[PDB]
Parts: sequence; structure tokens; C-alpha cells
Amino acid sequence: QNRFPVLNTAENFRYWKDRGLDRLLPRVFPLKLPAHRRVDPLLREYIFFLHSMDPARFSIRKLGERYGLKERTVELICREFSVAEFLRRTELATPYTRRVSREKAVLRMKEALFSLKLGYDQLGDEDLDEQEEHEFRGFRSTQDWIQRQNIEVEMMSAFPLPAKRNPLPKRVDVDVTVHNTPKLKVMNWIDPNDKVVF
Amino acid sequence: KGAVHYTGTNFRRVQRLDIVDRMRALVAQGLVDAPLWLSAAERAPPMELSNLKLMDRKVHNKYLSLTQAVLKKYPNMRFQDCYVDGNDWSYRADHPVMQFV
Amino acid sequence: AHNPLPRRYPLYKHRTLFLPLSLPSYSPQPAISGVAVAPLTITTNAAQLPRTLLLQSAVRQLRPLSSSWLASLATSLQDDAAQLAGQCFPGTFLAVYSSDEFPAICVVREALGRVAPGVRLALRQEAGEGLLKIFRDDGMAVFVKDTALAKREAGRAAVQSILLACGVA
Amino acid sequence: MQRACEMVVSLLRVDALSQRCPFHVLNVQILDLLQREGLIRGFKVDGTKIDILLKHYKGAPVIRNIRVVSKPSRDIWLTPHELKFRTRFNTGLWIMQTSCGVISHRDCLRMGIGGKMLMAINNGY
Amino acid sequence: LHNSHQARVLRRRHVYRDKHLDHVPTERARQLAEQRSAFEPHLRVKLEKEKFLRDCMREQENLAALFTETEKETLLGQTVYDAEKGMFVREREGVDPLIKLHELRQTLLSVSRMMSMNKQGRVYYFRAIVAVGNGRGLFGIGIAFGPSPKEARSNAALAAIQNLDHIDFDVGRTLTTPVHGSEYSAHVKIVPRPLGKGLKSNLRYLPLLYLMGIDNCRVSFYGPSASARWFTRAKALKRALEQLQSRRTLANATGQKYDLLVAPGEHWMHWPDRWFRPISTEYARMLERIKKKRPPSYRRGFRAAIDEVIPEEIRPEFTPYTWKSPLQKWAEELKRKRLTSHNVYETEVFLHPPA
Amino acid sequence: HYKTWQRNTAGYLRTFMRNKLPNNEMIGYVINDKHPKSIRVACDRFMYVMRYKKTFRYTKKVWAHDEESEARLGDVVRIQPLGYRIGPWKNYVLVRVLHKEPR
Amino acid sequence: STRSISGRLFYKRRPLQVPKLKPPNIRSKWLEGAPQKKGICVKVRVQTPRKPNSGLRKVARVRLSTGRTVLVYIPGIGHNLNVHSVVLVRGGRCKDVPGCNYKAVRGVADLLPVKNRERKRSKYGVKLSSEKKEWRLQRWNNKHLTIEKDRELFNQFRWMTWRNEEGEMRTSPLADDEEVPRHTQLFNRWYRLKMQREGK
Amino acid sequence: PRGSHRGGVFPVSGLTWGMNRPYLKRGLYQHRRDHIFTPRWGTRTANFNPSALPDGSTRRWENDAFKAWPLYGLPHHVKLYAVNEARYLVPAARCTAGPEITQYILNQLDPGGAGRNCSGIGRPDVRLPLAKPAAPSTTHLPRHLVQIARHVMGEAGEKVRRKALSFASTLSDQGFSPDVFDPFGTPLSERSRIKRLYNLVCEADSWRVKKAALVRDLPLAEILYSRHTHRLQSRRHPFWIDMGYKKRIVRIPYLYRRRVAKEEAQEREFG
RNA sequence: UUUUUUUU
RNA sequence: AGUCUUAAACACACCGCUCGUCACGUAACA
RNA sequence: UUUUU
RNA sequence: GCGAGAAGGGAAGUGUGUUUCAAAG
RNA sequence: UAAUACAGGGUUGAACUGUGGGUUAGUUUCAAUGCCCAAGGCAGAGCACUGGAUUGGAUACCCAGGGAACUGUGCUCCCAUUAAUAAGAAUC
RNA sequence: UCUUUGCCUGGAGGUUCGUACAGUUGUAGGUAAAAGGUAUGUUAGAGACU
RNA sequence: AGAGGCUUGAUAGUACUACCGUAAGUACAUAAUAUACAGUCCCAGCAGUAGCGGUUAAACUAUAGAAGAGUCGAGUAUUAUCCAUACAUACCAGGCGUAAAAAGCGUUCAUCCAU
RNA sequence: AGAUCAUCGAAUAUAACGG
RNA sequence: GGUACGAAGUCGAAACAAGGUAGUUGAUGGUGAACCAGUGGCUGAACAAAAA
RNA sequence: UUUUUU
RNA sequence: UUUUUUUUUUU
Repeated sequence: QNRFPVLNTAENFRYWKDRGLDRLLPRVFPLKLPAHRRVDPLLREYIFFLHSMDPARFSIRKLGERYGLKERTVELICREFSVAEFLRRTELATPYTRRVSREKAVLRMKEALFSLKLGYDQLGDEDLDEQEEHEFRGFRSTQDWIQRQNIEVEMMSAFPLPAKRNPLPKRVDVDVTVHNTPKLKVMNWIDPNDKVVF
Repeated sequence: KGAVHYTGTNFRRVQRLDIVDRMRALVAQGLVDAPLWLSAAERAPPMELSNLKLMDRKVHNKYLSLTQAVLKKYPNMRFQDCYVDGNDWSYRADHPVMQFV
Repeated sequence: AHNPLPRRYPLYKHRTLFLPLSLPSYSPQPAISGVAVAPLTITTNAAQLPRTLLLQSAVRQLRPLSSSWLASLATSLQDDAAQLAGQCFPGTFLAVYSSDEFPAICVVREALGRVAPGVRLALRQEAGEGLLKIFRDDGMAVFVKDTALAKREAGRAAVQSILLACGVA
Repeated sequence: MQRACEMVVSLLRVDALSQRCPFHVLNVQILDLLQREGLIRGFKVDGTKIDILLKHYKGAPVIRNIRVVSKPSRDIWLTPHELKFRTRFNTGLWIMQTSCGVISHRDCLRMGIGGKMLMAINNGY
Repeated sequence: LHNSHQARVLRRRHVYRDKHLDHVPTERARQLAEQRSAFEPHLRVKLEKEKFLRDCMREQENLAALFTETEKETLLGQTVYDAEKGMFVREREGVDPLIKLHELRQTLLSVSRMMSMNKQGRVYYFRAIVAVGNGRGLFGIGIAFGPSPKEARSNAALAAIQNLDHIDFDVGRTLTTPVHGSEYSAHVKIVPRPLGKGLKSNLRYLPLLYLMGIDNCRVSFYGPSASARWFTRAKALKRALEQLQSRRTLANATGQKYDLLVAPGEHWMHWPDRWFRPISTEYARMLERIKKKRPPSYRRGFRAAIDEVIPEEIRPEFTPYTWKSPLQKWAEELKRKRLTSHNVYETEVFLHPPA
Repeated sequence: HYKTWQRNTAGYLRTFMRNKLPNNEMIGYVINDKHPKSIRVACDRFMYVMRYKKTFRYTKKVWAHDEESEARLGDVVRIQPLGYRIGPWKNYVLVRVLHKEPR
Repeated sequence: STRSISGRLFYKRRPLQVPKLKPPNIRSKWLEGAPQKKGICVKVRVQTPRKPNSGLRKVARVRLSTGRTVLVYIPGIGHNLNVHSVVLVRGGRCKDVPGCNYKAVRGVADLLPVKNRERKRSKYGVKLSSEKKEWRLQRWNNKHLTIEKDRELFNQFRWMTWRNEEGEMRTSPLADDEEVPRHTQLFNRWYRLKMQREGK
Repeated sequence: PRGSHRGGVFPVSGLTWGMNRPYLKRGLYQHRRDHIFTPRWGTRTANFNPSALPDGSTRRWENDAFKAWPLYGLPHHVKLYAVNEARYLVPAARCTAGPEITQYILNQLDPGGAGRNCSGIGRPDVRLPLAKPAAPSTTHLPRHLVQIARHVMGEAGEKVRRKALSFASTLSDQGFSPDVFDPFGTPLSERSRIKRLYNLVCEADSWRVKKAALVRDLPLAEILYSRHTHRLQSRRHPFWIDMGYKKRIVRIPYLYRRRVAKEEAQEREFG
């Protein structure tokens, strides 16, 4: 009835989804795992070393570009590596006997099993910067919270139609730091709604 | 209480779908395989009939009043074609009375 | 006064934070330094996209500081076009130019930005034969070309010609 | 105002082609807005009564539900910021009576002026 | 509004309101105006045009389609396999064989019991109400009777199949407006839900929802009946609840206005001219149109170089370059060799050691 | 008394505007002009109901004062309040007369 | 509909139309809103329940402190109330006894001893936990229930190296007449920890 | 405070009571995970190793483990992706229109512009697998620089470098222009992969599948089995929950032995 | 490869 | 005697259903 | 309360 | 010399309160 | 409920009028039968009342006599309360 | 579809111009089914006929 | 069972703010039951509108009736209180045939309604 | 200084000034 | 005097269906208990019931 | 105290 | 449930 060969149509939205009797059918799905753990442990040591050696030449952003790592992911590698080494050199406790919540214990098992089947990743595979793309991220993505409407209705006419009312930013209160001392911390309360600045 | 809505659920508003529309959904849903005659009717869909009856209208019969005057002046029209069926005098298209009016 | 947490089988799984962000303005925004900053899709995650980071970066840079009626319209349009054209001496694409006529069009190109920044004329090369024609969007020519006074007059006619059919009074 | 509420009974018919309606100044303006949205095929003022045609599609009519909000005995008013809450996530048609004539609910929010909800077309709950 | 005494002594524009002198366009008023123009050109009517050649010269053509003696003289002279189960099943038994029985689901509602009086004692016969319908776009309710509860269930399901009706459901799984339903005391209000949230209803009636094919909805029963039993009235509520639903494709066709969703952009209204722009052109007639069409003098398209694309296998990821770091080259070499293996990589092994 | 959320609804705001006039002025019709330099002005007010969302009307008869005694019975006039008490009944002052009844 | 709103007096006609009364708390109305009220008994009789319920139910007319008399039921086996006895009543309706809409409270009342025989319901019968019953809840030692399966497993992988309790390693588990020893670390872990802790 | 539940206390799995049924008594049974659909991406070992030499030969992979850790490097996806590429770019392949119409069609099929990573499909400087040979798109090149460069380049790069194969094919692109060409021999080979169609084929492997009543029933249990959204949440204290598992360590084994004790003893004295 | 599966 | 039509407050279906005076006992408006 | 088997 | 009912429910129905404005002893 | 006198309502024709209205208390007429009071009588009917029937154990059923009640400008509306169970406007 | 008047909230119950005028459903001892009805059966000194 | 109060005849969908099939206390140890059985027998009782108790019913008493089958937990449970969960306290959001509800028929005052 | 619904107890209504 | 509930005895056959010779109602009269006689109104009324 | 095991 | 942080949408 209509021609639209693209991948952002109503029917093409959320491809490979159960629409019918297949919703109740059990299906296995891949297990997610953070990128900072899938990398080769060997490379983590190397990356940490560089960071700790010369932060100027080896910045947080430049270091992650060569190995293809995000600015946030590379930060955790140094932080997690530091603590592991600190307890070994100082002869405090072994990493295996370290106390940690159950959420991390299950994560460690997955990391070991991930490599035992496929293997560790020699180089990360992720983009440093994001990209505006059409994807389904939760139920709050395909909804307009400003006008609170799902279906947009407009008049059909060839002539220029009047534009819609643009929204205004929401003014909220914030706090800033002016003077900081060991025995006292002074702060300032900002009120954007005040006409007189002074 | 009971069917007290002249303008409401009393008057159904169910969409009328032909065979072309019904078959298109079943085949797509995967419930029934595509028959050999599915494409035959696709190129020549049937003509809509619901909208044709809307043009029907009722008109007033003017022969009831006009024929009264004709017989009054010339009441010798009932003799012709008297033994034939359909004619009553207590008329057929072929009757003189209908021809003149 | 609440601490949400899972209470079911799925007690350990990736739970990414989502920050819905609708369109900031429905009006058509131009490209900043040639980089488009228009919205492509409505689905936006918490992480700021590089395209949006450019618009917000430049926002903080802007400082807070800074008879008949028909006959009159044409009368003012001609006067304004002539006055503006004479200031440079003492938009549509498809403007061809010859190789040997580059100096003649170079001064005109650079002179339109001083009085009409909206002009976005382009340059198209062609076999060098002394030709200099300026075409419009609809495919109509507005200036056809066959001590220093002759050179100045040639450029004067071109500046006013484009403004005559572009200016709105 | 009373004659305005008498148009829903005539326009809300299934097995019919054209229905009459009492002539009124306010009623004429309402029909203009509905025709723009494609709800009424056409209308004609036949003197003391107005003849309005009915639109049908696949048997069923285009109009399926009519709700009268405003009544002669009272008056419903909503602020520009309150109409959005009422009307949200819907395809319905609300007739708004503003100072500058009569317009739909979509245009009322654009101007930000306080209108008056008269009637509802193709509205659910 | 507020026709008080004070308002009545101020809204009077004049002492007399001459309504008979008003100027309103009537039917006879316009008729007289046209007739006055004709100097001393009147109303006329036209009769239907009856032509015999319309059907006389066309009916003969239809005869050629059936003039054959083998198609004119004649007039005017139980099991189906179920491969994963493998057992005989009744096919017809008053049921359409065309419809697949391995794609539908049933949900038992209730099993009521009745009483019958006779000359000797009492006779009891069971009954059931089984709703059968595909969980994609179909729904149906059937009712029957039987001597025993087991037989009643089977008979009730039979009627549901034979009374299957289509629904008007959105492609996008998003309703327009909330529908409401009634029969006597009952109210069944269906509250829509956002896309990607799932269903939310009573656990008892949960299966029912699925059977309907409705996604992202909150179905609640507001007192199905306040007297007697509540199963019979409830049967008719479903029927006159889903008929009121309307999809985008319905409203847009009659509304002739923008009726698009938020995520997609102009999917149903956008109709590119695929029979005017992509029209075929041969090399034998192209030379004739070059001297007649406008010469190409424009600049608005840069990506205008494409032709018939032939499927070709490429590996952009594994492409050594002069700017890649030494570590990247090494890492890609090992990865490439693993995917090209056809002896170890494309194999499934249960145990870890070669047992 | 009205709640905080009841002071922002269109129904209450519209009623308020009708009642509210410059200098707390009022509109009413005279019903008694027997005593010298005295006229009783009957004013009509409005109120809003947050339960059924309906506005009613209730008359408010008050006494006024006239200098030239131009106003007569059945004549809509304008009144203005005052920050004192003059006479036993007099509580208002005339400004002008809008409509005049024949004799 | 909105037919009931017509008229300028809509604010005085609609609101005066009360739907119904308050079905809940309709029987217990003589308490003056108090949870409980004390009273004194002046009449003891046995009221026969209505048909088809047979048998006999013991009842007594208790005079409330507010100068009102109402019948009260005495649930539970036995009977101790007599003439001029103080008893605390509470809420509760009795279907078998017509009119009675109150119940007595055992224990807190005056001159009302504890029930005769009851173990299941403790709070209801205001019965305190007896010392004998409390001691029984602490005895938990029934783990030694070996079977033939354990015997075979023990003499396959746990008979070569196994330390006994007193002073010896090598034992004789293969003998049928002998009994396999118990675990000295896991068996009876909960009972051992509690007994060894209270001994201080 | 809120103590015990006041209601039906229906089970999480959604099963009925009665004899000859999983559940006997009414209860919640929150601890029973067996009834809940769960994946198995780990491995299980055997109870006894017959091998004399201690070795981990009893380790076996799980059925769900293969699909739990997939790898987007298998060979049988590129072939399918290549075929879909031709069918996806057909709207512009058969579009015999001007540059303006062709450019718009390609934009919708693949978003690409300034500051965005595009696939390079349709650009003048890109190699495509055309059905028949065709000349490059030399229309965008300047005419002034090419004309002046043709003389200084010399005969070496005027008739043997690029012009030797610039007119070997009958067909061409964007018309014909024998005067304007590229004397330099710069090969515009290589291409880029798409980010939309490639991600769809890769995820296709995660949805693959290998007196009776006419109409099959739909038990409630089925719904709750796979889906975890419609399942009632836990309310008991964690401490109690954890203690329940510890209790069963020594309790459970006793129940099994107590049952067989009576049956085994009965046969040894009567049977 | 750590008193890992394993549990006051 | 076997059917048809109509009525019915019964359907353990006319051995059905149901009402009133008087006699004894327990109580709230006294 | 006690505490590297 | 300065401060002190800092422990007040006895009065009132169109009142006590609320809202809109105003106040260079 | 034939004749005659007084004065209403409905249908149609002409003239005039040029928004005159729907509902209705602190309101006003009429209103079967029965009862008080009053006027009354000489016909046809009958409650109470000893006037000829009951029973298979109790009765007013079936005859006859029989002093209340049956025409009011009045006092006066209790009812199964006088032409359906809505006083108005719009869709044929 | 719209304007206005009037009326009801399961069934059910009350001490043993002045003897005038006005006015009235409601503060219980008690109860869990009163009731409209489509169809079947049965009864009928109630009508008809093999 | 680091530890006590309730239920143990049917009936009740057992709560909702992040996540919304994108995952293990996943496997061995480690699997069972209470509509088995004991006492009284229109009597003693239980209970929630409907009810059970006679010849023995998972409905009354009893858990050395078995390391109680379940829900809470250092509390649990009964009564009581209010705008008492759509018994819609009825604009949203109930009526005036038979069922609880339209004044015997009519002209007028005020208010509301109307072109 | 201006404006600013009254409700319960079943109910029982015309009152005060000058010839 | 009258009314509620429980048990249950004697004296009677009023309602159902034309047997009590139709039966509820407004106002009276009368009778150990069903209630009965007369007038008005209603059906919540049974049987019977036209050619020249 | 045993069994299993990158 | 963050070694050198009193910062951290930790999960």
C-alpha cells in the first residue's frame, strides 16, 4: 500500500521481537559483561604503568585512543589495578581471600568462564564518542515528556505552517564552593529566580 | 433500564470487511497459507456496495392525484382491458389511463 | 523515604541509568561552524552525544551583552539596493566564471559579505573564454557579460543585480 | 447555546445520508472546524434548517463517539497549563471557544490563551 | 447564562428585535434572484440515459469465457498428521480444515451447572464457556452445553472457532484512546500502557489478555455484575469493547491529515513516486531526449554515483594500514586467522580434553 | 476558605474577576428612594463551588448616598465604598448613573 | 447525568440526600466508642440456640458500667461466673445466640481462672507457657539414622584414613554387628553450641 | 505493623493444590527456584572418575552455554550480509533521476554528513561492485586545474597512465567528459561497513529454533515460567531467607533416610 | 592453583 | 382413560403451601 | 562469651 | 535603673480567621 | 344525549400583531364514594336487626320483612388519585 | 443530545381560641433474603377431542 | 531451632517509585508430606453471609500426631476508631414500566432556561 | 480599608414601629 | 392496650385455582379466631359470548 | 577425615 | 558495596 524501504518504520522498529504467541516461548540470551574486565589482564598492567609514569604525556584521553577505550572505562582499570597490587606488596591479604559483596563474586566467575570458552580480548572494541542513532533504550525514549503526547497531529497544507511554541528551560537552585578550610567549609546558595544580582 | 440509549451502543458501528481484506490479514498472520486464487482478486477488487444504497430515496407518487381528474372528465377508460389481470377498478403500464397521465 | 532494590530472581544484572531528553526547541536551528546540530532521533540516552556537546559548549561563550502601498515598496527597494552596492566602491548557487576572469569575480565574492551575509553564492569552473554569467535558482540569468573605470563598473552591476531579486523590503 | 447541543443527536447516525439541523449563528461556525479535519463531507443552509451530510468509510461512520462538556446551565473553563493534562496521549478533537473566534484544542495551547471546552469528537474516557 | 434582572435591562440592543426583517440566505430567496435576471431560463430536469449498446455489445464477450462444452453443458443439460506427536486427529468434524489448529489457544472461564425437572426426578446438565482466539489479531467466545463437564468443554470450544472475528489493532502496539464497555451493571475500562512495559492485569485472567493480541494494556473489571452470577453478562462485554478501537491507518485514511507516530517519520503518508522518477530508459532512445531536455547545469547532489550493486564479500576490519599502531596489527592478525579456520573454529566439542 | 490549589483553577479566577472592580466598586439597581438623599442599591455578586463546579448568584442589598438625588427607583447605578460610617444606614456614595427610567 | 444539579439551590438539595447508614460497627454501639468496657453479671442462664442448631449454649446477662444490660457469651470449656461477678466484655457477634453481640475476656477479667485443657490456642485462652512445655522445645537430637547406603560408602573411601574420637584411628566398620561412628564436627552442631554456651 | 499475609497466599510459579500435584499445601514457596526458568552457561562435573590418574576429564559443556557467549566472527554471516546489501540499495540503483533525487534517497538509507561516520556508499571517491564496467565520476573535479595539469604531466601520464583505460567501456557515469579526467593514478579502492544492517544479521542467531482436545490449553504456569515481570516480588527478610537454606542442609538428608528405613526394614523381615 | 566448589 | 390449550404464591411439587384467637417463657421503648 | 584449625 | 501573663481556652456566629490593597507620629 | 337561552373549546379563510415564551410558593379554583349538619318523604333497591334451614359439627352463601345511607351554591380530598409510567425542544 | 419542577434508598417496628392551633419516614428488642421475570415439570370439582 | 505468636475445610492473585525476558544458593550432597492416625457422638464445640458435628467427615480436643506441611519475626495477634477499599457519599460516577421512586387535573410570584 | 456558601439537634413563624 | 424473639399445645380452614360460590382498597356497621354485609373506584378478572 | 576440580 | 577523598547515580 505504501513504499518506504528503510529501517526506522513502525513495523521495523524493535526488530527480532516476539509479536504473538512466541512471547511466552523461553529463549536464551547472551550474558552481558563490562568492557573493563574482558580485556587481557596483561594489557591492564601495561596501561596502568603508563598512567602512573607520566600523566602529562600519557593523558586519560590519549591513552584510551590507541587501545580503543572510553574515557570512563580506562579510569576504572587504573583504580581496580592499584588496589590489587597494594595488598600484595604490603603482604596484607590475597586477592582471592578479599571480602566483597556477592554481586562482584558472580561477576568474577563470568569473567573466568568468558575466557575459558572464547578467550581474553587483546584490544578493546568500542567507540570513544557516542553517535546519534535510532535505537530502543527503555520505555522512556519513545515518549515526549514536554508536551505529554504520543501521537502528533498537524494540518496538511503546502503553504508554510506556523511553527509551534518552543519550551523554556527549567530554573532550579544549585550550590557552589567559595572558601574551603580544614576546619570549615563555606558555600554559596544560588537563586536564579532573583532579579537583583548584587 | 435496558436499551435506553438511542444514540449509543444500540446502533453498532462494526467495520465491513470484504474477502480481500480478511484474507490479507490471515495470510500475513501465518494462520492460513496463500491460496492460488488470492492474486486473482487482488488486481480486481470488488466494488463497494454499502455506499451505493445510501443514495436510495423515496419520492411522492403524483399519479394518485393526477389520475383522479382524468377519469372524472373521461370515465370511459375502465372498459378497455377489463378481463386482463392486474387491472383494478373496485392499472398496468399498458392501460390507457397510465399512458395519458 | 525509600530504597528501591530488586526482590526477585534477577538480583544481579546490568541496570543502566536512563535520562529522557526531548527536543530542546522545535524551531529550525542552523549549523554551527558548518557542523550540523539538528536533532536526528528522539531517543537519547543519559550520556551526552558529541553533536549536542557542541551546541551547549558555544552557549556559555555567548555573553549576555548585546498613493498606494505597492508603489512605496518598489521605491525603497531600488534606493536601498543602489546605496548598498555603492559602499563597496569609491542567495543562489550556480555562478559560473572563466579562468581569466577570476580577478573580476574574486572581488565581487568578498564584497557581498559586507552588506548581505545571507548570500551563499558558489563557484563553478568552465572552459576559459571570457565568460561571466550569474544564474538564479530557477534557471534565469541576472548578469550576462559580453583606465580602471571599466573594471569597477563591471563589478558594480553584479553586486546590485543579486540584491535586486533577493532583498525584501 | 441550547441549539448547539442539539446537533450531536442528528450527526450521530449510522443508517443515514443527510440530516437536518436548526439554523443558528454559532452552529454554522462549528461545522467549519469539523470539515477541515475531514469529519463532515459538507453542509448547506436550507433556510430555517441546515442540511448536513454524513461521511462513511467501510460501512461504519467516521464519527463514533460524541461527548458534550459545556452545557447551558454551567460553563467549563481550563487554563492553558491545565488543558494539556486533560488532553494527553489521545487523538481526540476538542472544540475550544477563545476570544479570537473558535479554534481546536491544538491551536489553543499554541497561543497560550484560556479557551472554553465546548464538545468532544472521537474521544474515549 | 445568568439571565438575571440586571442582565436583562442591559443586553437589549434595541427596544424592538425585528426578526422577520433579518437577512438570512434561504432556498427560495436565491431561486428568485436567478429568475429575475431572465427578461420576460427556468428550472429543468434530466432523465436517465438508457442505452442498449452498453450491455448488448458487451455481453457477448463474457460468453467466450464459458462457451466451452465442458463448462456449459453440465449446467444447462478424514485425518491430519501432527508430525511431532504422530497421532490421528479428526480433521473436519464440522470445522474448517483450511484453518490451522496448531496455532490457537484456549482458556477455560467457568463450568456452570444447571438443573432440569422431569416427571420422575431431577436432571442435571453441565455447561462451559471457552474462549478461543489467536494471540496476534484474533479473538472469540463460544458457549455450548453437554452432559458431563469434559464433554461440555469440548462443545463450547467448537462454537468459539466458528465465531472468530477480526480486530482493529495498531501496528505499533499502541492504542489511541481508552475504550469503555457496558451491558447491564458492568464496566470494563482498558487503560493503555507505555511501549516496552508489558501487560498488567489479574493473574487469573492473565492468559486471556495474551489471547487477545493486545499489548501494553491494563485490563480491569469494575464489578462485572452486582446481582446473581457474573459470567453470562461478561461474555457480551468483550464483543462491544474491542469494536470501538481504531488504528492509525483508519483515522488517517478518513482524516486526510498528519496522523504519524513519534518514533517513525512519515511511514504511511510518504509515497515516493516510484513509477515516474525510476522510469526505465534504454540506450536506443536516450540520444533523442538529450537535445530536447534542459541541459544539466546545477549543483545540489554530491552522492550521485551508484548502479546495480553486486553482492561481494569484503573484510574492512582486517585491512592493514600505514597508520595503525604495531599492537593493533598483531591483534588483528591472530583474530583473522581464528575466523578463517574450518577445522577447529567451526566445530562443537562437549568435553574439554580430547576424550 | 479556599485551598492553595483552589486559587489557580480557571473557574475560581473567572468568578473573582467578575466580582472585582476598580476601587472595590459595585453594580446594582435602586429599589427604594423614599428617604431624602437616600437610595438602596441592590447589588448582585457571584461565588464558586468546588464540589459540583457551578456558580450561583445571590443579591446583596445595600444603602447608598446621593447629593443631587438624580437617581430614581429602578435605575442601575454605581456605588463606591468608604472608610467610615455616616448615618444609621448610609454606607456608600454615588458616582454616576448609567441608565434612567422614564419618570 | 446532571439532572440533579439544576436550580440555584443545588448546594443545599443534593448534599442532603444521604445514601445509607453505616453497616459496619452497627451491633457494638453501647461501648460509647471504647475498645472495652467493664461490667458486672447479675443473671446466669442457658439459652437454647435457634434451629437447626441443637445443643445448649451458656450465656450470662452482664451489666455494663454505663448502666446498660446486654447478654454476653462465655466461649471455652468450663464455667466459673456466678451472681455479682465482674467480667470484662469485648466485641463479637454470635449467630447461634440471637441478640448477643458481645464476648467475655479470660484472664484480664476478675475472678475468671484460666482454661482447663488447651495447648493449641495460647493467647486466646490466656494460658501461659508451662515450664514442662518449654523444656521440650529445647530437646533436638535425632540425627543418627544411618542406612545401608552409608555403610557401603563408608567402607569404600572413608575406611583407610579416618580418625575416631577417643584415641584411635583404625576401627572395625566392616563388621556387620558394629555401628559406624558419628561425625565429631558436624553432627549435633546446633545443640552442642547452645549447651556449651549456657554453662557459665 | 504488617505481619502475616491476609489473603489467598497463591504461589509464585502459579500451580494448583491437591493430590498428585507438585504442591500439596497452600503456600508461597518463594525458595523453589526449580520451577523458574534459568539459563545454564556454566559446566557440571561427574560424581566419580574411573580414571586412575587424577584428571579433569569429567568437565562437560552446557547446552545453553554455547549461545550464552557468542562471537560475531563466524563465517556464515558475511555471505548473507552481502546479499542483503544489494537488496537494500536497490531504490537508488534503479533511480534514473537527477543528482538531487538520488542524494536524498541515499541519505535516508544511511545517515551521513559532516561530523558523522558514513559508509561511503554512493560517493564519487569510492569503489563499488557494479554489474558492468564504468568510468569514474570525474564531474566534481575542477576544470581549470586539470587543463593546466594535462600539459605539464607529459605523455607518460596523459595516454598510458589513466586515459589508456578511461574509455575502454561503453557505459559511463554522470554522462561523459573526455576533456576532464584524473591524470594521476590514484586508486579509489576500499569501502566501509554499515552500522544498521550489519547489527541486525548478527543478532539473528539469538532467536533461532531447532481423547485430546482440539485446541491446546494455556496454563498460567507457562506465562510466569519464562517471563519474570509478572512475578510477585519477595517480602521476607534476607536473614530468614538465608537461614532457610542452612536448615535444609541437615534436614533434607534425614528425610530421605527416614523414608527408606521403613521400606528396607519391612522387606528384610516380611518379604 | 588461592585452606576453589563448600554452607554458625 | 390418553392428549391439546390456559392459570398458578407449589418445585422433598396438593400427604403441597399458608393465616388467626387463646395458654407458658425471655426482653427494649417504661 | 571465646577465637589464625 | 531596666525586663517580666513567656504556667492564660473564661467571652463571641456572621464573629473569630483567610484573601486583595494601603500606611513619610 | 331532539327543541330554546347564556357563555367556552377545537378545524379552515382574510386582516392585524412583529419574540409575545418553557417550569412554577409564603398562592388560588374544581374534584367519585363514605361521615357530621341541614333539606327532606307517599316509586325501584337494602346494612344493622330471631324469621325457616343446615353440614362429614357448627352459620351471614340460597328466599322474604327491614325507621341509616341515594338530588346539597355548605363543611371537605383519606384511596387502586379520573385518558397509560415525562410538563418542554431537536432527528421522520 | 438540552432547560426546569417534584420524590426514594434491603425487608421491618413504637405506652395505658389551651382535651385548642401548628407539625411528624427516621435516636430500638430483632433478621440475611424480600422480590420482577424466560423456560421446564406438577396440580387443577377449568375448556375441547381420537 | 541463634526464637516466639498465628493458619492447618472451600473462597481471596498474594503491590505499586530504579530495572521491566538481555539472567545462577545453575549441578552433587538432597528429597519428603497431614483429605495417615488418636478421643466424644445433635451431646461437649467451632466459625466469616452461606455452615460442620447421628452410620466417624482434612470443619470439635490433641503434635514424644515425626527433626509440622505454610506466612511473619525480636515481635505477633484481638478489639476499637475514620470520607470504612466502585456496598461509588452518585458533577467525574446511581434512579423514577412491572421491582423502593413523578404531585389528581390547571392559570399566577421569585430564580433558572430561550433564537 | 473592601469582599468573603454556614452546619447539627425530626419539626412546630410572621415580629417590632406611628394614626 | 399494643409490638419483638424462642418453643410449642388447643380451637378454625381465610389466601392459592370460579370450590370460602372474585377480591384488594377509601369511609362506616357487626362478629371469640380466617374477618363478614352494603356503596364508590381498580384489575392485581375467571366463565360465557353476533353475519342478510 | 570424604568427592570433584585452569 | 570506592586503600591513600571529606568527591562518586557504587549495584
